[PDB]
Amino acid sequence: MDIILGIRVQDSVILASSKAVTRGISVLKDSDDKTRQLSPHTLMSFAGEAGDTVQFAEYIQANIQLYSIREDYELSPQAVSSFVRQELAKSIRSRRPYQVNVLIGGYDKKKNKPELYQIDYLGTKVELPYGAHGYSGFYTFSLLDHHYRPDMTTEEGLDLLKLCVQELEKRMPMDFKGVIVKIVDKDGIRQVDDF
Amino acid sequence: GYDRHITIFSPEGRLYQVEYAFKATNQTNINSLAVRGKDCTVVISQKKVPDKLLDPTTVSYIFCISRTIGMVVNGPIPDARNAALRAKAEAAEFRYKYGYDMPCDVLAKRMANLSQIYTQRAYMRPLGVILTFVSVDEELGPSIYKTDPAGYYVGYKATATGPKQQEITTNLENHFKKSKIDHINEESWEKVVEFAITHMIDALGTEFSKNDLEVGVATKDKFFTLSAENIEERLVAIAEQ
Amino acid sequence: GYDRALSIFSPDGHIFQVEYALEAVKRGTCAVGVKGKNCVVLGCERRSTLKLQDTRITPSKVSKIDSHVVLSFSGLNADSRILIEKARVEAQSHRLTLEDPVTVEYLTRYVAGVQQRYTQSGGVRPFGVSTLIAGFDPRDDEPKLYQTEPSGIYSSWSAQTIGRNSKTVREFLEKNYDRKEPPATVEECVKLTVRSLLEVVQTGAKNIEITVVKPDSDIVALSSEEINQYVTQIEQEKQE
Amino acid sequence: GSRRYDSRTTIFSPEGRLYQVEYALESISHAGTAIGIMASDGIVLAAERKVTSTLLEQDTSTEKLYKLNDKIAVAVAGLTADAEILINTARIHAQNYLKTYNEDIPVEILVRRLSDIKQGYTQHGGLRPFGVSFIYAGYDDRYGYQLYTSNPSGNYTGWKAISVGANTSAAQTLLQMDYKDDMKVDDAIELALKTLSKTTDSSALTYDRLEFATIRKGANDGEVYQKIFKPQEIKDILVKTGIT
Amino acid sequence: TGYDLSNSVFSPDGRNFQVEYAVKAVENGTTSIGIKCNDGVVFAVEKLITSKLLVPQKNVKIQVVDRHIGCVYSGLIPDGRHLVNRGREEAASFKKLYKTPIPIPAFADRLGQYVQAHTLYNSVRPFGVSTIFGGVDKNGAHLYMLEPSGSYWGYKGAATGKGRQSAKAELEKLVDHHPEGLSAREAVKQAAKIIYLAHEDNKEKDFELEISWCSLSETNGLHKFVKGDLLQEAIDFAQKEIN
Amino acid sequence: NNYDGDTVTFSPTGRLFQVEYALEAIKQGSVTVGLRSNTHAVLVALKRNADELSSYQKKIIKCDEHMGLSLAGLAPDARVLSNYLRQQCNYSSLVFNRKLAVERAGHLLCDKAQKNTQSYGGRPYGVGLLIIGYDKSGAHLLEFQPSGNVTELYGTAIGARSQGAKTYLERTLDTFIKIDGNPDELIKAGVEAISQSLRDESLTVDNLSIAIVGKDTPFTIYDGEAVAKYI
Amino acid sequence: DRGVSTFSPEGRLFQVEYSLEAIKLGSTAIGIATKEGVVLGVEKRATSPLLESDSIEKIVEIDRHIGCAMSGLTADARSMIEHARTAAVTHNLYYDEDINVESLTQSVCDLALRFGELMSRPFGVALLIAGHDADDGYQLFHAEPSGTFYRYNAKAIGSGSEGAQAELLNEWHSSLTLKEAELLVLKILKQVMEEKLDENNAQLSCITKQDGFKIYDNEKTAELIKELKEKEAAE
Amino acid sequence: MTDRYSFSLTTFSPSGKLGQIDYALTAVKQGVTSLGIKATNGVVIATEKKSSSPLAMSETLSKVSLLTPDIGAVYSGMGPDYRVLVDKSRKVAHTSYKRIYGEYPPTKLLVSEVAKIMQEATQSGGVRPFGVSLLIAGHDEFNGFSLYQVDPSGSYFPWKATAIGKGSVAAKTFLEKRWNDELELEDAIHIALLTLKESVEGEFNGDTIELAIIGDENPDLLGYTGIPTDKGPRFRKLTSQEINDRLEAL
Amino acid sequence: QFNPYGDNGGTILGIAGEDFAVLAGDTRNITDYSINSRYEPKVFDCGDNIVMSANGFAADGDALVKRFKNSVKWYHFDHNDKKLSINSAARNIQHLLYGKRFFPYYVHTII
Repeated sequence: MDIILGIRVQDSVILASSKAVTRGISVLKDSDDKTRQLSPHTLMSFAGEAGDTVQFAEYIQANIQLYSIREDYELSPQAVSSFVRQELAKSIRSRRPYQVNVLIGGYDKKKNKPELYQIDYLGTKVELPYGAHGYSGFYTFSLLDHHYRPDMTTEEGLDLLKLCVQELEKRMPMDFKGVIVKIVDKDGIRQVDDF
Repeated sequence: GYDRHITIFSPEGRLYQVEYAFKATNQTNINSLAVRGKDCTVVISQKKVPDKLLDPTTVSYIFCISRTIGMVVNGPIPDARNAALRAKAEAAEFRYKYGYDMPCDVLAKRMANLSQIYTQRAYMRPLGVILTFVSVDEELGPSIYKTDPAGYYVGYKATATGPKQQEITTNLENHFKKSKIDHINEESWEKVVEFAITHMIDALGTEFSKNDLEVGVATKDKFFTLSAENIEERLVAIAEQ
Repeated sequence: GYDRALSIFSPDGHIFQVEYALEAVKRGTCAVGVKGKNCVVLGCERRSTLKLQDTRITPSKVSKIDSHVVLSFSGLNADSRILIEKARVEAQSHRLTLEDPVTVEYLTRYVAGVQQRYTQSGGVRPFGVSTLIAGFDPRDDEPKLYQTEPSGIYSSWSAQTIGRNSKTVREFLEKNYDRKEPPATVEECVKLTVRSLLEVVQTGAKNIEITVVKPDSDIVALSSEEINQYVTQIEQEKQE
Repeated sequence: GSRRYDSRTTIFSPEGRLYQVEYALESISHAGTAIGIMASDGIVLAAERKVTSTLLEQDTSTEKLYKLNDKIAVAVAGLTADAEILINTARIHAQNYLKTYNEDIPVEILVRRLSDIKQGYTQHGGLRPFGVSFIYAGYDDRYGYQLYTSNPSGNYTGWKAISVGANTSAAQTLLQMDYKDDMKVDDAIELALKTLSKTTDSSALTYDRLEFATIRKGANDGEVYQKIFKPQEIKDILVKTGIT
Repeated sequence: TGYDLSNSVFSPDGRNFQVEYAVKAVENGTTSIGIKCNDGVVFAVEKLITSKLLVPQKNVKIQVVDRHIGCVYSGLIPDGRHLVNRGREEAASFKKLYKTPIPIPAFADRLGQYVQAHTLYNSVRPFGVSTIFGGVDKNGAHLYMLEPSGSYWGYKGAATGKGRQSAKAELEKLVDHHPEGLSAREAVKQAAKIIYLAHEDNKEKDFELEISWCSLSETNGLHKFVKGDLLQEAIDFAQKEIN
Repeated sequence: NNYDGDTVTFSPTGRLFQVEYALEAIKQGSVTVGLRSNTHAVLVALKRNADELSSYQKKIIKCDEHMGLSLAGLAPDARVLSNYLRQQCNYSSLVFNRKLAVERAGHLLCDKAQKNTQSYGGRPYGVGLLIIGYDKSGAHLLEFQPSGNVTELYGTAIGARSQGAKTYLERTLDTFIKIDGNPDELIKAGVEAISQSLRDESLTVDNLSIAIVGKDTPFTIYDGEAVAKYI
Repeated sequence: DRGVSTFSPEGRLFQVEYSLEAIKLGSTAIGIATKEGVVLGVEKRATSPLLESDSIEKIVEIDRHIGCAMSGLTADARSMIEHARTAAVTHNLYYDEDINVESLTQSVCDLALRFGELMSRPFGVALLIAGHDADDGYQLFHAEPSGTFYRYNAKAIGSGSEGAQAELLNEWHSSLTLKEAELLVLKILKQVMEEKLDENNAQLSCITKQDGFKIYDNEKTAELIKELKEKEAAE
Repeated sequence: MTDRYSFSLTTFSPSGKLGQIDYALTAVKQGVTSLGIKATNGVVIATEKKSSSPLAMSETLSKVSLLTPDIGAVYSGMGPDYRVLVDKSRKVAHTSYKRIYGEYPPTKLLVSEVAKIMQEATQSGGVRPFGVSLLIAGHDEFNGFSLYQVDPSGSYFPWKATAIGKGSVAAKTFLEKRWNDELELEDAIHIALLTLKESVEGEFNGDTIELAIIGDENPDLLGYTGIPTDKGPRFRKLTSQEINDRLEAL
Repeated sequence: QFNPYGDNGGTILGIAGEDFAVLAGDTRNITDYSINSRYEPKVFDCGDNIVMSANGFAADGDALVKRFKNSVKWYHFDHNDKKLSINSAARNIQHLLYGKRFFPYYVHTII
């Protein structure tokens, strides 16, 4: 699919993902949720080739849920991101690789810190205060480089995110039909239903 | 008592199937002998054709493994031919892979290793044969190397195999105690064959006709077997002195 | 590969390896399951031959297969881990392909199938394990309790027990459990489960484990003190 | 054919016991005693080498105590060669986990994996089981200091103090008598050596007949240190605790 | 004891009893023979007529391998067919790689090694047949006989089955009385006589005679069955000698 | 005794007991007869029921338009061997455009049965077969034993009490071989042959099974009221 | 020990004969075929009163036109049912039609002798397979672990089989109605069962051309049990 | 065919004994005596060349074998089993170490690999244990000189000095009295020859005794010059003459 | 480069009546501008009152007809000589064709 954004503020991680699904000529859907909850305090958004995106995301979801039941314990965001990176690094030298890029937003309950990981289809992982995939970063990073502070509130993060989406809606040729925004903090995962 | 049926240890640390394979070795009731000259290696073996319906030219326990290596076998002919075919395949493969003729001692080691495997792996039985390999090696000279069902092998100055091996062995021992050298000091292979036949006659106490013996000779770059008429010429020379 | 037929018929039509697997279950610590009107309780015996045990880290007798289904067992402990792992994997596979968690009956049918397979496959022995599988189907408030055994047969039970001295506690349950009126509350169900184990256990101290499963993935294990209060109240009514 | 010679290593007895597992446990009861004691500030591992010689090179010798990673160690009782097969597998499993999740493997997960491998040899394959019992001493940030044991059946359990090998019945009774929950490592060191000194089949307990190890947070600040004791260091702790 | 319950086990003698028991099945079978002549070989076999309902000349026993080798055997007939099937595969692969038809001594070892391989393991049973076979190659005529142990030698004449002792004695007379050799047509006549004489060990039921031959002059070095007038002539010669 | 535990073991007298025990299963089976002339070949089979509520077990199986067999012994083993014959007949037609010779079909059945008598783990087949067919050399009848032995005959019988039918055919040999161009009379001879093996029971309409193949006659099986004409 | 595929001196496979003994220990199952349909009935035989008897599943649907009842080691039947269901559905996929009852039965029986040293032993369960097709009408088959299957007008398997089969010998005729068959199965089950027959320890089912395979409600069977009691008291 | 023995031939008996391993140790006990002694600047391993026949050339049978340039091995028990273990040990030193790290394995790790092979013949399907005990002597940069014993079970132990086979019990007592931590290599060779004389019946000379050392680097045995860091093998087999010279100072 | 396909021309026509059906085809077989045969039958009686033609690449066409005729034979063996109905034959041919989905029979089939 198209635009996926992430920002890590003081006490939470915010992921924004576009709603459009386009089959070449027509926009088949304008309410698509490009995300999967891996564990109560870990969320993964995704974009790439059709079919492979959902197949990969649900495969990861199933594996993390399996780990959670086996050990009666939630893996740290760092541990989940490492597992995901290895799967993609394995995939890139396969017969037919997963063409999928992901952002992993999680709140570490042990360290009481939000964490945002950016991983591309090659298995390239980086931890960032804010990240994106595709052309999204080309439009938004200059705004984030200017306004971002590590001590921002969740509300200030949402406002900076609105400014990013407005710039995307102005200068991007494609109509991505707005974004679904989700917040990951100490209390878990919730969706902002008005954006 | 299934420790006697397959190749596993008995309470005394023995392998009975290996020991019984040594006993099958003497089933043919044939004795063989090998000696070294200056330039050659000679091997002789008794030949017994008990049935008149047999074609005597096909009855043989001496094998031409390669151009340079010969092999005499003590044991039943099926196991003998099994070992022969394998030795021929191993010798040919060696030359293809490493670019030079397989040495006699190296082939002996290889067949000995194969035999060792049969004493350790349960599904394979030992072959009831003793294999005496002979050649004139390009590095070591005249060579005799002998393998058995235990997977043991060693080089020899001279050797004997069969039901009456001890009589032949002692006879050979006594000769080398006199001469104090590791070989038969003779120029021609013909006289080394004559020495071999003479000392077998002395040790067994029996006379031989041309059809009672089988002879193999190894020289530099070839191993060959003698015909009945070649052996007859050898027997005539022995009788004339 | 090792292909030997270990589970075979005898002249009288018995498969002894399967029957001997049941004898391993008979040796295992007692396990009991009781379903109320709106809950299921799983009780387990802990043999007090082992003290100096670290109870924090020692493998617990009741295992979650998913957030809504649990599994307890009697028999070989090592064998039970293999069945638990397979069941957990199948539970996640079901969610992945059907987009709905397993029903209690489906999960039971799977575990029972694995057990049967190990009774007519070459080179393997049967599991020395019987299981009690309990929980609630997704979006359903009807309690579920099933039993499996080494042969692979399975069935549903209003109340059931397995393991050593299970003949005695089944005797108790058969005269104390009324089908027309099952234990209406959590309290009543836990009380009847602790009572049934007290027929067999010894000291009501760290020898009894109790796990309560309610609808909508509400599963909790009772502590020593909470169980100790049931143990206290039962005997004070008995002194009469 | 071949069926004639098959011992059938993975069958139940009429009583529902696994023959080979039971007999492997009988083997382990003749091995040198190994003890593990867990304290609030660390874990102790103590083990007796089997009737040694004066010509054995002790300072380069290892038969009882093995390192699995920087946080987990094991004490061995049984066939040493069998143990090294499993130990190498466990070392690989720990590294596989570290590569996958970028975190050190939790102690129980490593213990469960090795125990499952032991279980497999009792249910399928027609091979003999491993004649080994392990004591696992380890630390992770979830449960802290942990002691486990596993045996040829593949069953494992957690402990505050435990023994394997010879004279476990006598050893366990002595540990059950003197162990307390608020105990410290230095006290646990003394208990372990005193228990071995009383249960040993040898005439006296000396440095050359022992292997010793501690896992302490006695590592400078929030981290864990493994200490495999040297021969001279075992000699000193024997004098300190008043056994020699 | 117990050494005879499993194949490939050496007894304390150094014997393979299972192979010796396979020989008993061979000795129980009908008589078959082979005669080496001046430029070829002749094969003959006794076929017991168990009932009138057997169709005459239909249940053919002698088998051809390639186009120049004949095979006959006594003992378990299916085992013999299995050995000939393998022989046909061996002969085909030899000719595929080397072009020339397989020489008889080469073919002999291929059967020998295969039969010997069935004495190496307890997962297989030894062959319950002794096989007489041969033909003409570039070096002339060859006759072989192969036992359950894998043992084989070249022969001037060969015999196996229930009437082997009788047959052997008859073959030995021919070797002594003909040091110069026997013609192919003479060998067919003699083969008929020897089977008729060997039928005394199976005198209860009557039998059917079956003969084949490979000869350089008479069959161009190809294996052919003796039929019609030449077969009747041999039957007449045989019937005259027994009376 | 000590040598009947598996098929891979000879007895001290050179016998294979597992094969002999498999032969015994045929003797317990119901009687079936085979006979031929120069134009036609006929199978007659006495079918066996479990009880009065049950059906009568089918005995005859078609393999091709020109070939088929009747069974006696383990029925599932006949299904395996007849399936193999169907495949071999089929391979011959598809690859070589050639109807498989009856004699060659016998050779293939022999070799398939032999492999199960020389290897560990397996077991011999527990069924006997009578194969009839019409090919390029006329009518044929074969008898298959699970030892591997296959025999070409004018007539024969296998199963319980088969000796009575076999003696009758041995007497009638000169008569029934001459029944050319008359299918009904050849079947009559076969029905009269199988009657020499009956005791207590007689041939009824759901008891009798007949099959025929010939010069201008595809292999066809007759059951039910189609055999009332011959009762 | 001895091979799993070994023949006895009488020419029977030891393991097959021994599995037949396990089937004799199983709970009773009865089938009756009529021109109006085929009825299948089983004894549930719960081991304890706390066992919820409606979870005992010894009558099973294979397809809409084929049902099945089991007796013996019932756990062994699950893979046989799975195979039967797959074979029925697969044939419909390949041929756009219902599979013949005989053909389905033959496919199940092909699994039977696939054991050796494939599965390690024969199945320890017998099946009554009942159904309807256009060519041969209403049919009932008895599938054994030997690989053999017989067609029956009526058949009983399990512990009370020889007593039940003698009873079926007398009662069956070619003009039976479906209602008459239902009462007949109930009557004979009641005769051979240890415990007293009711709607909770016994189960009925049938297959008709119109409605297909149906397992009877406990309320429906209870009425047929009451109808049976009254007609037996009527003389 | 196919190997249908996929089950263990070594199993635990009711008493906890592994019979086949015990019986393998019995075979080792019947074997000819071999020994090893460690000095401060070297290690010596020695055995008797028990010739089966005087017509046999016993120089063609090597009981003491080079495994790597700095590691040697000797045995007691079944000769053929030893020969194949030497082949496997030489190969595993390359495949599992030298082809990975570009250097020869340290003594303790090569011993570990040989031990693993011997352990597997004790548990794998359709095989018996090896009927040999090995004594492996070697040197490496970080561990110095070392001596190890490997048994049929796969167990291995490091020694200052030891003996295996026929007269091992008496030989080990002899070594306990003579060994100290200040021995030079020549002293250890002298003690080795003294110890070995007690278990030998017949001839005792350079032709009937096989002896090798792990000592100083031998640049004369390297076969090439020009690389300063390559200084030659530490394993050296003593000649018949070299043994006889030390038998006069005996 | 080797081309596994060819074009043998030909035209076929199937018409369904009220109580009958015809399947017609020309008898000419060709490659490029040459005539291979003036009479090469292309419509076949497959048994059970079914006629079939697989037009296009004649090698694939002959292979498919041959395999369907074989399928009719085995349908009789496996299902007690039941007549293969036209609808059942059609579904069966779908599976024969889709079995080579990724290396297709280059033909247009009509029954």
